[PDB]
Amino acid sequence: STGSATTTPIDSLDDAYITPVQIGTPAQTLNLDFDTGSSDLWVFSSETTASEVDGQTIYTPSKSTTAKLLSGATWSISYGDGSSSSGDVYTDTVSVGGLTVTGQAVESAKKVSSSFTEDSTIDGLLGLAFSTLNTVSPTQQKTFFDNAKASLDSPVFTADLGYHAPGTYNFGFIDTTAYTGSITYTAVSTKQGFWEWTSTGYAVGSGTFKSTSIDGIADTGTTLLYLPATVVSAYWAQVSGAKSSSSVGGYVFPCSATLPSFTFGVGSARIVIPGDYIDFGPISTGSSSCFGGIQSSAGIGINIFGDVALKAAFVVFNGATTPTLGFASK
Repeated sequence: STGSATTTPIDSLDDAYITPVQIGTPAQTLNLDFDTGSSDLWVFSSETTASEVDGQTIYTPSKSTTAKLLSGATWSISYGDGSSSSGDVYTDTVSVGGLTVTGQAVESAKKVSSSFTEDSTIDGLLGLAFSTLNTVSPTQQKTFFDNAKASLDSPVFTADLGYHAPGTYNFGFIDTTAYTGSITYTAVSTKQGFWEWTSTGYAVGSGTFKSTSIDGIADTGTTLLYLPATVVSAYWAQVSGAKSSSSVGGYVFPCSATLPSFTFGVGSARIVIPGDYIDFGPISTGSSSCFGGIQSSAGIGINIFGDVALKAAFVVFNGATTPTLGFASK
């Protein structure tokens, strides 16, 4: 089997992407944030505290003839950005782009933190990291991809995120028309439960490539690109007027600037992030200070190849017995 679904930016900055997902019988379609940095599939629901729902579409398990309460199971997740959610668990039929999994754990939110309430466009998350990170207790549950894997034509999914445009998540096949050149594969460590790999270096604009190992994770659920302070300082030093602002929370730059590209290495291959992709717009409405899309990881503990980086590539998440990541230009 295969599946293919369009993913759409939630706003004009590509802050996140939503993909329609069919849950239950008859189908309830919710727009979920596909997240290669976590491993829970959770949804706003008829159980979510009413004051914490503000425009999201909810899953109502009582209206699904295939929903079953997973007795005794609870979940609670805290994400790297300080947001969180928790609740109980149903199993139900979940379909993405024509690919159907029966008995998928659907984690129903009883509580969500403010940033989720404030994002009316995101009805939940669909985790695509390794199932070892799933938070369901006392019996950890499998991700949608893990459940679908055996049925797929090939045990892979691909992320083709658009710049200010829709893109595609495919399951079970590699669309050879969706990228240019060849796909370069690189080793993955699953020891932390993430799609963790090592970039071979970077360049700023037309500058020379610096060969240096940069360990980080491919995280579709993170908006920006978070890299070591040395790398980030070298990037922003090429933008007149750019500075790190403690009050704003990162590097900012004059909105009148033209940003240089940023290149990252994948083995001997190179992925070029155009400068435009690094512009996240005014820090507040009407400001001439703009927020940068490349930021320091120094306070995180891990480097994060978020959407800024991933949207410049066609990315293969290869879930073979020894997982690997593939990157192609497009």
